Amino acid sequence: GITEQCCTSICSLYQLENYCN
Amino acid sequence: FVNQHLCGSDLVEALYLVCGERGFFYTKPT
Repeated sequence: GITEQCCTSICSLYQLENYCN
Repeated sequence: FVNQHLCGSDLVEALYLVCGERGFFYTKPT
């Protein structure tokens, strides 16, 4: 669910990085 | 990096610099 949260507001590369493989 | 908007194409862009040649998730919510 990153599209239903990172596309409704702004996120942070800090966390944005936890979505990698 | 003082405000990043992610969504669709831009979603992978931000996840791109973080992931790099390692592949990201970019999974759909529903």
